[PDB]
Amino acid sequence: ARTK
Amino acid sequence: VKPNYALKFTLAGHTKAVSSVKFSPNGEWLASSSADKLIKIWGAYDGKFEKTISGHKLGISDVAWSSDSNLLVSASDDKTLKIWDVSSGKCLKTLKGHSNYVFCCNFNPQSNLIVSGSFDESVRIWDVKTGKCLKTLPAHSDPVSAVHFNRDGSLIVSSSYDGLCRIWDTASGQCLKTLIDDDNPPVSFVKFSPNGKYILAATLDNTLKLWDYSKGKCLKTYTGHKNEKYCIFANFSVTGGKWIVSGSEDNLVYIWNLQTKEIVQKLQGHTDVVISTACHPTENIIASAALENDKTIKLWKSDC
Repeated sequence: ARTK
Repeated sequence: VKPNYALKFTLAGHTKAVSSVKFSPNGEWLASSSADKLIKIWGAYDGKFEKTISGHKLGISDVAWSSDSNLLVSASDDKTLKIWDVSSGKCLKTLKGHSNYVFCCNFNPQSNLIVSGSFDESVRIWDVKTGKCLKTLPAHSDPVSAVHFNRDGSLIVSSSYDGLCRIWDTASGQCLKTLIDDDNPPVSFVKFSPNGKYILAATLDNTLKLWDYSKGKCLKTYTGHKNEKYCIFANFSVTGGKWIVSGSEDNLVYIWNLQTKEIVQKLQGHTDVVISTACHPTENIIASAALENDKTIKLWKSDC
C-alpha cells in the first residue's frame, strides 16, 4: 500500500 | 566534510514496487519488502541474494528486524503482521486484530514486543512470544504512517495523515504528548534518534524536522527534497559524519549535515520515487529502494  | 557515497550494487528481484529496506542490527543482512507480497534477504556487503520469505496474501508496506537479527516482523495489506524466523523461513506467528491495512511496524529494544500502525487509525502493541495483542491505542483520526520505540522501549512514537505526532507510554497506553508545528500537513514518517533524545519527522510538505520531544521543540528543519505524496523513510547516519538520509519523489537520495541542515550529497540512479533508505549499523553504507517503474534496491558506500 505504501507504494500507492 | 561531505560524504562520498558511490553506487556499489543494484539488487533486482522484486516484481513490484519495493516498500521498505532495513539492515539487520548485526550488519550482515538487508531485508526488503514489496507490493509483490514478498520479503527478500540480501548480503549487506556484497548485495548477494540470500532468500525469499513468503506467506502474506497481499502487498507488504513495512518490515523490521529483532534486536538479535534472528526475527523479522512484516506489516501487510492483508491486515496482519507476521513474525518470521529468518534462518528457517518459518512464519512463527500471524498477528490478527487490525481492521484495515497494517502499514508500519517495529520491535522494541528487548524484542519481546511489537508495535504496529494501521489504516484503521490505531496503534497496537503485541506480545512477540505468544503473538497476542496486549493493547490497542485509539491513536489517530487518519491512517498511522509510522510507529517506533524509544531507546529503552518505555515510549512509542506514532505519526499520522491527521497531521499529528504522538508519544505514548508503552506500559499504560496513555498519550503523553502531541507534537505539531505552525502548519498541519500529513505526517508521513517518524522515528526516535539513536540516542533517544530526538524525534525525526517527515511531513508531506517537502520537510523533515528534528524535534526535542522532551521540550516539545523543533530544533532543525531539512529541506530541498520532494515529498508530497508518499510515506518515505528517513534516517540518522551515525557511522561516519552525522547526516540525515532520505528518499525523495525526484528519484534521488538526499543527505544533509545533521547540525548545519545543508545538503551534502544527492544520489542519482533510481528511475522512480525513492520510497525507502536505510543506514548500515557499523559501515558507511546506505541502501535505497524505489517504486513500481524501478523495482530495484541500490547499495551505496562512502569513505566517511
